[PDB]
Amino acid sequence: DTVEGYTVFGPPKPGDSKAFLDIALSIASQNVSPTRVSVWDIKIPDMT
Repeated sequence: DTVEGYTVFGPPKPGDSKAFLDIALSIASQNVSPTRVSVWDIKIPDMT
């Protein structure tokens, strides 16, 4: 430890949210985001 073990970096403090990264990565799922109709194609409703 005296040579190899010791490092300046320490464990994260509470509220760091680094502690929740790699729990973030497990949940991480890619999004499809399917193609939508263009706003130009959509006809704006009439309220008269």
